[PDB]
Amino acid sequence: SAETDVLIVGAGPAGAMSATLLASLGIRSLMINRWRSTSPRSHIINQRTMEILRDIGLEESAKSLAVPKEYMGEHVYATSLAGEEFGRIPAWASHPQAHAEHELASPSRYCDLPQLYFEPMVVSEAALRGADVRFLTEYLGHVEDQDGVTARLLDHVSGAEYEVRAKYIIGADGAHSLVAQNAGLPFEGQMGIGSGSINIEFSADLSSLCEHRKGDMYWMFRAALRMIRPWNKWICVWEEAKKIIHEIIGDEIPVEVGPISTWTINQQYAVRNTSGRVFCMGDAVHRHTPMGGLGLNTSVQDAYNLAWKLALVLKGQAAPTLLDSYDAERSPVAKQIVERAFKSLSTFPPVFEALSLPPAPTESEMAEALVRLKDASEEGAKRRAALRKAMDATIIGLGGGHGVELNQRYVSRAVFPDGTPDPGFVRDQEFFYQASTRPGAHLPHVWLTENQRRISTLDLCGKGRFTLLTGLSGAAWKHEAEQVSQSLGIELKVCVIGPGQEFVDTYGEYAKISEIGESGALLVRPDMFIAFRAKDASREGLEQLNVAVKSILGR
Amino acid sequence: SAETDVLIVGAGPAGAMSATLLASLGIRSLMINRWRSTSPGPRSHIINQRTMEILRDIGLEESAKSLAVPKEYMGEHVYATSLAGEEFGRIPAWASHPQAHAEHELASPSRYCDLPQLYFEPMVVSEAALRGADVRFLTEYLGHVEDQDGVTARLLDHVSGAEYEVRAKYIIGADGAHSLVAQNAGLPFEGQMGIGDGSINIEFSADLSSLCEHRKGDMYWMFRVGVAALRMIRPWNKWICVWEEAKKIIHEIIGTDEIPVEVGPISTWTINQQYAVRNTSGRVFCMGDAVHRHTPMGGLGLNTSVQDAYNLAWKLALVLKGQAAPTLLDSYDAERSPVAKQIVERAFKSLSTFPPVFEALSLPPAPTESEMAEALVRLKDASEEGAKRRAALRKAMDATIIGLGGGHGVELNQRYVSRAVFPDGTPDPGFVRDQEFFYQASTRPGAHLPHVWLTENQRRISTLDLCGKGRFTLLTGLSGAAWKHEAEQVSQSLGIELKVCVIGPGQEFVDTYGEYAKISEIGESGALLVRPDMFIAFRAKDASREGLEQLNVAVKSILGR
Amino acid sequence: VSRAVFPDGTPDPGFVRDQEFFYQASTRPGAHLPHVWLTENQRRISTLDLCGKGRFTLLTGLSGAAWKHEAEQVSQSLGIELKVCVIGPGQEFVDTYGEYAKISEIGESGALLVRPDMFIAFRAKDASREGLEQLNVAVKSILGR
Repeated sequence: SAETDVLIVGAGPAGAMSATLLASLGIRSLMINRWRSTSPRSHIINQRTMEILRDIGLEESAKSLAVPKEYMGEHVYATSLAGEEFGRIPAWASHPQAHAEHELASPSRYCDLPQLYFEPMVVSEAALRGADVRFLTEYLGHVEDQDGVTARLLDHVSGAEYEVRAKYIIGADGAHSLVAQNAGLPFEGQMGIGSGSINIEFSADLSSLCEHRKGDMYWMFRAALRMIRPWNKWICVWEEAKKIIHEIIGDEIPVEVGPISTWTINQQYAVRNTSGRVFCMGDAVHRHTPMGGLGLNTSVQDAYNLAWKLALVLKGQAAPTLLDSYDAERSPVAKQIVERAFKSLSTFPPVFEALSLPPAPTESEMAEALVRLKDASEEGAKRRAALRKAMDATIIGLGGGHGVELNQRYVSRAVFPDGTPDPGFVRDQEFFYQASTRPGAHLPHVWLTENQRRISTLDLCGKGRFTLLTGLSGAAWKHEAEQVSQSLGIELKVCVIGPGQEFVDTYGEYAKISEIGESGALLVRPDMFIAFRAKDASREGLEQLNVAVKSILGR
Repeated sequence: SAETDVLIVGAGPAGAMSATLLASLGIRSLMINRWRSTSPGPRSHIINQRTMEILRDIGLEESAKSLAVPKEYMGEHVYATSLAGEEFGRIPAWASHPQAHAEHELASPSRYCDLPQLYFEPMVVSEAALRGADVRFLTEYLGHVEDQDGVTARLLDHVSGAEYEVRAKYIIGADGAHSLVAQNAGLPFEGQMGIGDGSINIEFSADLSSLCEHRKGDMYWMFRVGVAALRMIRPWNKWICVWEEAKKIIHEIIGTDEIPVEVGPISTWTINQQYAVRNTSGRVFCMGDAVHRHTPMGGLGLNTSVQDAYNLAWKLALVLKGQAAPTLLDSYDAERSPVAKQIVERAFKSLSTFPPVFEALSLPPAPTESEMAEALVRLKDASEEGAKRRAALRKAMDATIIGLGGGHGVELNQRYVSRAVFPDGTPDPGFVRDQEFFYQASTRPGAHLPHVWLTENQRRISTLDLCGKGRFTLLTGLSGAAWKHEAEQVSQSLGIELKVCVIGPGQEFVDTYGEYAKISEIGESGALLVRPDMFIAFRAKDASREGLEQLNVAVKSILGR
Repeated sequence: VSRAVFPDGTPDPGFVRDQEFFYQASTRPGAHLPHVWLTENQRRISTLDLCGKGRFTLLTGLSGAAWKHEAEQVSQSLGIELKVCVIGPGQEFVDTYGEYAKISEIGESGALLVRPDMFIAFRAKDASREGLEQLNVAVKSILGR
């Protein structure tokens, strides 16, 4: 037997990130994993995940191993890699305007970094920061009571079974989570919808076909060809029958075949992610197709939302009520993600409609469509246009869904409403991010300066602590904040932004972006979400802070 | 209880590398470690070409390069009063001198780089597990017993609390400098562990780009203990000082209050010069710091530990698969124990290069702020006495370079002599130039395969890239096609893989520059048999039938059959 | 070899290695000034960067401060500009690597007179008065005066 604070079952990206964050806040975690190693899957890393690595100080590492945005831009649709292109779309915000909306949304950027490298990076940091990490250990089951939970583990090295006592359990096993099964969580959706896919990993120098048109992926109508390491290591998606490959490249280039695997099509999510003392996290509560990068990025953000709350509760600085906001804030996102990824598969058939093709067409029918495309008639013009309209529409699954990625709007006991009407979105909320400074939104990024050197507004804010932001007219918040930290037992950094100060807004972006006068203030959560906002530093505003905080923490 | 082929105790660079390589060759390893994680502490960071070659064989080179600081940022070693104070002078460290750099480029396709063991370790531990090794941290080796069929060790699990047994065919002791595995195996050591009356390592953080970016180096040494060092961990930003808020010893070393400083952990180093005279004791093989414990002068610790693992894995693999007799494992001691003694003696001897600096300034060791100040102004003196002092100091400073990148020979000039190299009946050449300072390429058996550039599809490839992959390789020119057939016969005959490359104009690999012709000391029809670990075990002048007959014998001999 | 180089009495060394394939730095008059790295403000500067600018330049170490005064006297005397660089630990221009010491075939107090076109016209072993007297002659001679 053994005792710890939190038991994390699973060391995929969500469990690992959970361990890292709990270790960074002084909480004892034991992380476990049935398998011998990290996953040998996902690869698009979006801005929200990069911001979190930036908060933890792992951003520079990930960028070192990741392929940059500049190499991810050209999505090509073709007959084969060596054959003729139907056309290209500007993927992963490579279009100048998409890129601008990208830059303004965050200090971080897209990059490609196979889960294969990501996982061990984070598992090793978690152990470095203080988490205990044991692989080849299988969760068999648990029982809860009023004071905590006891789980039974099976050790695949020693052979022994032993018990672990813990105050909480995080179910971060994968898409077949036994932890979710035992906690009794309800799911909606199915796990094999219809055709799945076959994933042939392989190696081959394709620089001559790719360096003049750099992209993350190359899709063929005849299946996908995705880059793992620039122009060199690859998967094909669809034993020496894997010269299906030669067909997809379109013999001349030598090829070593790696492992092959199978994917199914899923659309299932948990309606509720918590069940007294058990919290479930990543693929365990949202299982979906790969369309859009959303799986890994959502999983890490699940862990970022929960850690700080658990920490606070385990230290008596907050009431267990606070843990309910994990479900309120995070379950919607899971449903959203699952529905989005599936819906993104509908954007492909319309490509065949534009070529007048049935699905699974035959080499003849294809060949006809290709020459109709080259036709100098008005019928051929219509086709050309139809194909364009169709191809452009696929972009939602391929970098255009910026709104889905960033426009979280939490509503829970952990955000204190300011009395403002919910504004909607001016533009489409799946395609476009809308910065909001209203409570429940994520803190907008703008550039300030510290010592004439650019710093993001987000760099003022993480570090496992609440932060409160203001201008010079709002010095009063400094004193009001100290009083509240003293009164309730919690850290509360206060930044006064302006001309004299450490942080100044040399560009006026902070003034422009907040929807609020200089003397107003934003209370930012450890997870970077705004929990409270005041118009000004009036005494009515200043009295509210202390209440907002007691309320947020359940006290 | 549990069973596995090899039990590796320790997950420092040698144990981890061992696990990776054995997993890559299809061998079941369990690697264990007392601690909760990889080494956090300030330890090794200079990665030399031999270690980079090995990563290049394993395909981890591009990863390490991504996280490592390049050679170009490592060049300026400055000696000064303080970082903000006045420089006594600079030497061109880590082969930054144009000529040192040429000798570097020619010696290998790889390059120096700085990568804190802190990142190196987890890189390799995760690859080992990915390639098939079982890896368990928080597990302590308590002891073992051997017999005729293998070994049984007792382990203590610090998570579950349980003790259990592990049965294995062999054990690799890669715990550190206090190896309990070495103690139980009964290995003999020579040398001591605390030589005199050591060093304190203060980790800290602070943006020093204004003081360093115009003169990029790995280290900045201060004469002020007489001496203290300031080493870069992440370019201009994360640091250790070497020598609780008394750690503004630091402010003294930087020489200013103005730059804000966050203090990290502090630790202590001692001066060691101790190595094992013998690294093997029936069925137990000891590996890194466990058999060579020494000071940090020259980068040699980590690099030697990884190469210990590269020498052994393939041999263990062959033996465990019945392709080789247990005799082959004796060459680990023959080939590797000398290098341990060499490394330890070199690192310690590199500390003698410092006192002569004080002699050149007429200073006693541990001088006082006044005496120092006098020496500085004598140095600036427009007299002939002052000229002599200047020159003395130069002669002294230059001599320290052996510990700071000049020891290229120590790094690369291994010459194995063991049952695992088959002599060709060439006279031993010596070294034309100093064998500590200068690498000498040799193609004679027992030497490491030289690097030269060939082309595959008009693209440069190293001779070394034809050669690892856990297998023996045989190299030749077109006049030597006969070796192809002879090689097949021997692979069929004994049960082992044996790649053959015929280098030339028509072929896959060609030597577009003539470097292969120039470098081998051998005619086109001759051949080199290269080991998995990149060392030449056999060489033939030509492809005559007398030469061709020998191959089969050399191979049966090397493998003990 | 011409009236515009003042021989220092040193035998011509030859070339150790083939003179078509390999450069040999020399500091003997008639040769081109060798390059080595010095520092100005801890930033690398070439020895050649001390030296052009349409003017004669004279190079020395600290033990050679006497050349500063001697040089001024000669500029005043004949009507020409003559920069003087004293290379060393205190100064503008220091040889942080010791290359200057290593490369010149000359003690610290010695000096090299470099022509506008970067060729050495005069070299002195040291700053003795016999050496210092020569400068004025070397210069009159070089200019035909």
